[PDB]
Amino acid sequence: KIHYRKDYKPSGFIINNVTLNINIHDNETIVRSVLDMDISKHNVGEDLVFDGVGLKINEISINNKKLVEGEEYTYDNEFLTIFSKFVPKSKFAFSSEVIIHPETNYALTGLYKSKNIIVSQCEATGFRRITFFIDRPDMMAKYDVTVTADKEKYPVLLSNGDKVNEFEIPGGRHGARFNDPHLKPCYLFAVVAGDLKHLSATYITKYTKKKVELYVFSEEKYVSKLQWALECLKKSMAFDEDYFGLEYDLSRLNLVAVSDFNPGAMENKGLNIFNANSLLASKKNSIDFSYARILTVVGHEYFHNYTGNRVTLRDWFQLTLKEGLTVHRENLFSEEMTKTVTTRLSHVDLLRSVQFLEDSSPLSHPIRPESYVSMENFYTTTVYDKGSEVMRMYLTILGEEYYKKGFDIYIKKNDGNTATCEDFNYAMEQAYKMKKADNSANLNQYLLWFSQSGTPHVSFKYNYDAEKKQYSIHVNQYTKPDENQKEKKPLFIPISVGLINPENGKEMISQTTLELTKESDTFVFNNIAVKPIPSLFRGFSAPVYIEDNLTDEERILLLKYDSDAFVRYNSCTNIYMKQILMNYNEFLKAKNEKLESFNLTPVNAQFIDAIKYLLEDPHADAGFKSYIVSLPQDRYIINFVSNLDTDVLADTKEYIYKQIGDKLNDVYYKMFKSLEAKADDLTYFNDESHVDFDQMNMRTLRNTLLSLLSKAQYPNILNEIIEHSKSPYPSNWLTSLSVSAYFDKYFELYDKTYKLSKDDELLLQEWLKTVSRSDRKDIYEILKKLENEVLKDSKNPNDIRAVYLPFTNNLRRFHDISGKGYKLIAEVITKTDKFNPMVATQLCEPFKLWNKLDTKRQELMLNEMNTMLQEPNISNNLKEYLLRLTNK
Ligand SMILES: NC(=[NH2+])NCCC[C@H](N)C(=O)O
Ligand SMILES: [Mg+2]
Ligand SMILES: [Zn+2]
Repeated sequence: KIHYRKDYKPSGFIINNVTLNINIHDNETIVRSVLDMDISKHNVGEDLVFDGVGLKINEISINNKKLVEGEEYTYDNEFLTIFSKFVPKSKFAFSSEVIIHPETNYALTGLYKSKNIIVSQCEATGFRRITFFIDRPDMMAKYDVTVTADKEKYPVLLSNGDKVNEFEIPGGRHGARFNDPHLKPCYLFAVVAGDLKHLSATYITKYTKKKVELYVFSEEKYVSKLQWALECLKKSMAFDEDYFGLEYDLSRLNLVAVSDFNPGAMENKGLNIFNANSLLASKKNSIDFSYARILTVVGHEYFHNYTGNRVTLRDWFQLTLKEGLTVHRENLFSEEMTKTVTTRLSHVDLLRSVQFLEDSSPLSHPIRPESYVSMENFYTTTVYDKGSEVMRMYLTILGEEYYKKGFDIYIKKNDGNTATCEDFNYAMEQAYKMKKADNSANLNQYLLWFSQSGTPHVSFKYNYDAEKKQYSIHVNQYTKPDENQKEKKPLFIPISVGLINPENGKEMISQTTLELTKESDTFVFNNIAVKPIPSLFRGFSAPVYIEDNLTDEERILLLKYDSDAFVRYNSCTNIYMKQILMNYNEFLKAKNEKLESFNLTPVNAQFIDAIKYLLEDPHADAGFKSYIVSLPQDRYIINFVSNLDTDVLADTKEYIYKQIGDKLNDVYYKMFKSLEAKADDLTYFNDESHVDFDQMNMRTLRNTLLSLLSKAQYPNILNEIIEHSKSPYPSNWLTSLSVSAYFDKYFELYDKTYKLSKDDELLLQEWLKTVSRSDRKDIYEILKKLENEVLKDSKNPNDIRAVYLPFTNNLRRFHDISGKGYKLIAEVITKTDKFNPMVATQLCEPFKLWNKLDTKRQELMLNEMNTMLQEPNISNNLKEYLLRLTNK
């Protein structure tokens, strides 16, 4: 059954209070539930229908009167229908006792066992797997939750909000009772039972001076990995205070790491639950990236407390309202915390590769979809990441002071309520009127960012009149029609711009934002003393394809002299893309025409010089440098190529890297050696409260250079690889594994890094990813080895994703023209779907680009997807996904 956005209608029922008793035993969990309910003003005498999936009914009652199956109710394992003539016409209690089995719940939705922890995950529709409910986010209620369990196995019992009681129960059990005073949707319900250890701290809110207890929890083995998360939480709270004026609203906030988790984390009120890989780190047992990830995910979940929890969703179509906005808030936070331009660049990199691919695929949707079958399929980079760019554009358009004003209005007006995207636009519109000093100004056109799918293309033409000192920028926008809209409309696109004097490299104007609201416009600048080079979409100011129509000479000048990190990075990207497209077509023609000989265009020599120039500048960001010596992502490139022959693209990238290395490899080696002391310095190695993001960037750079030098078989590089493997930083010694792929020492380092990894669950998963990603001719045999020796029969999403996903990025081998990469992943998807549909769909990622490949590869991918579609008992989740991806 399809849900349509336009069909939204309030429930004919109200649920005011939920009182739960959750009694956990080894071989069953019993859930007793009383809902204090009422008839809404929208009620039209309908049956009372509860969602309830996979529940075993012991009893149901209305008002102390037992209801009888086949007489008063029916239940079909998805819906409990109570016939209207038995439903009261005023306030009443509904109560039920059901049996569930977390110990056999491998889908990790509802209540499940993760190792030795019992934990819930209810977003989006998991609560119906715990007990009967009207399981939709506009049914808000207050929760009174008792959990009971064996004391010895489950000494720590948690649910949302204030703990009001703990008590002994005969038989060696105990119970804990919680009251959450805040109205919430059921998706924000959580419970946890485990032998948990913690770190804690106290935080005093900035304005009202509330004392808040902060606890972070994990299994005993990993308690020493909790400290950075606790520091990140404090940073998050301070930031929401300082930037947004927002204070936490409960006496206690708990974060809990679990080993088996589908998402990254979950913002349950007062009880945030994390994938361990996004909560736990230590410097001896985690890669550098873990520290940024944890800062990101802790901040994200914390910021949900307002954007998601205190203001929640009217319906699931509004998902981007909490996810887009929360990602945006986390981006501001992370950028402020890390103080490196690579934070913003990394987000742009992900948008323009993964999200752009999505937006040009058959899966393309607007950030607010018009329909769904399974909401699970819309936790997408479109909803999260394009969402965040749409939320960011408000700040770009309004500026900080007015943005904060509009956000305040949003919070003030909707606090304690459900909300829609229109509510957020309305608030921003008020700030807009205030800023334009004009009560007739409006953001009606802005709404198109929510409803219209596809990436806009913004293109540029220029005129300089030297006599008048007058510069003109003519801008055009175009969105390609697709299955969502036959006719696309012009968006409100803010374009942040500067102008660079190419003669001296200086800024010629104060940075300004051009507001393009039409299909095209011409913006004219007076008193421009020399012909400038434009610096366009600074900070990446809108989520668009940029066609700068600049020469490579001009891009090089921007790369060298522009102040904006994005424009420099993008100028580099465009130079690479021109070269890739040229060399790709040259190889392609030679192949197609079976030429005995042909020419390749060399890489621009002034560009190579500019790379040298930047690398040798010790004041330039090391993270930025690592971007400039790397070609654009395959998934970014594919947006510019029809009928992509992956082997030809692989040859193209190889040729380009070789041409650059022939000039730069000695410089690369020099830098690798000179960066070492600063990069690998052990300051803070024992301090999980301090992270030097600049130093981490230096390590990234060194590892990037080592990778380039290894691929090139630079003289005696193996010696440096071996030495690198003895570093205390896992980022280094895991790099040494993957760069050794090109040498006979690979399996030696394979074994060594395994032994270093095998005793830490999360580090082992990093090791798995490193092997999966290894550039090996025998990679298929290696995957089999991983299957038989390490992964075996694991149902842990982290393990499965670690083994297979990174491999699918192997341009040469995953896309083997035999189709054996496709067949391998399809088999895994089908196997996984039998116990965890959510993860099965995630594993489909590689197929998203099927219709962009050459005809043979298209056919092979299509064959595998149609095969998956034919599997008996295929989940709704996977079926919906694959039917959409294959155009029906
Ligand atoms: N169906 C899902 N994938 N749910 C994941 C929920 C993640 C959580 N709402 C967050 O983004 O912080
Ligand atoms: Mg069941
Ligand atoms: Zn979120």
